[PDB]
Amino acid sequence: RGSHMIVKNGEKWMDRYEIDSLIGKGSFGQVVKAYDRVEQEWVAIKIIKNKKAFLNQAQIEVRLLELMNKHDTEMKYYIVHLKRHFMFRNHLCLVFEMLSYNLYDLLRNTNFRGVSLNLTRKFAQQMCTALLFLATPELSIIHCDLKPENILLCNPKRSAIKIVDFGSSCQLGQRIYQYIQSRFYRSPEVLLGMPYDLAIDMWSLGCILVEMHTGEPLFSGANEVDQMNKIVEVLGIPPAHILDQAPKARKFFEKLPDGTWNLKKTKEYKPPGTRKLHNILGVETGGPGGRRAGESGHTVADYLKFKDLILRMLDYDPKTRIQPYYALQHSFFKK
Ligand SMILES: CCCCc1nc2ccc(-c3cc(N)nc(N)c3)nc2n1CCCC
Ligand SMILES: [Cl-]
Repeated sequence: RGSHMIVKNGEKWMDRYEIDSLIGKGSFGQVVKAYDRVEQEWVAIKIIKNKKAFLNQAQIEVRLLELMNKHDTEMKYYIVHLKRHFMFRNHLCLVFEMLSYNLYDLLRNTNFRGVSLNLTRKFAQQMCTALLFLATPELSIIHCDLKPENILLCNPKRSAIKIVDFGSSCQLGQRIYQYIQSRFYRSPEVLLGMPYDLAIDMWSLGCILVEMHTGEPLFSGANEVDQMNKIVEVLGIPPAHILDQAPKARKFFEKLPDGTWNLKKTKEYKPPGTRKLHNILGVETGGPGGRRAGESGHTVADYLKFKDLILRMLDYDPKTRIQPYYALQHSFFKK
């Protein structure tokens, strides 16, 4: 009775999996920790709800994960490994390798004061390599839900990360879901109802990397109008050539007699472009809240390279927004 599978700690499925506990829940269903007796290892089992819409998303996730696993690059190891899938008690079950804390858990463990720029750079370098993998023409996968929660440590005392959850994903040119991206990480082009490509994931990554170092969301909107207003505080009014083509431009902006755009009033924001990323990152003032003052690996030069890469990932124009190959060549990553 209901969407969920009933799970009692202690049960053993198909005399292969011993169920230990429920790690977590989500929109899609349940994740349980279990021991795979034939592979001799812990696995995370994603149990999809018995409902057409969740079954359908999971069936795309299986196809995209099996497509990615076919590739013979080392870059594929930045994406969670789907061991197996099977039907059991009327639920699609996806058997994953067992990973560790998500990046949101990391932030919580720092009490939301942020991780070091040194660890930020290691996460950024791996995420740019994962996005470069996804942009493989034969893949051309848009994750569509990048957020700190969907990026997991492989092991709790190492820097190595992987991306999870391709439930909302599509391939270049597809339009499947009415709304896409988690609101804090949602690109201007999705807010504006414009066509979206792999650049929307680069937008999400920019936002994620700032949060990981400051401890707080860059753009914490409570609704789409609040989201776009918080973006404008930092980045200014979007270019006219974008707003002139945007189906939902008039949800956030008004075009003036001159042909200049500015913000609609809502019916309490800093003037456009005056909440500088330079001051959010504390480039010249000791990093976020001054907390990194003196500390090694937190110099003005380091911060300027970080700021400059983030602003290339947060370009309003998805045609000119930095692409994964060029992001990897950035001075921020030089040894
Ligand atoms: C030790 C604590 C558990 C670590 C872990 N290993 C995981 C492996 C895969 C997935 C996962 C994969 C996909 N494609 N979609 C979702 N939604 C979750 N999730 C994992 N998790 C997180 C637990 C889920 C709350
Ligand atoms: Cl709204």
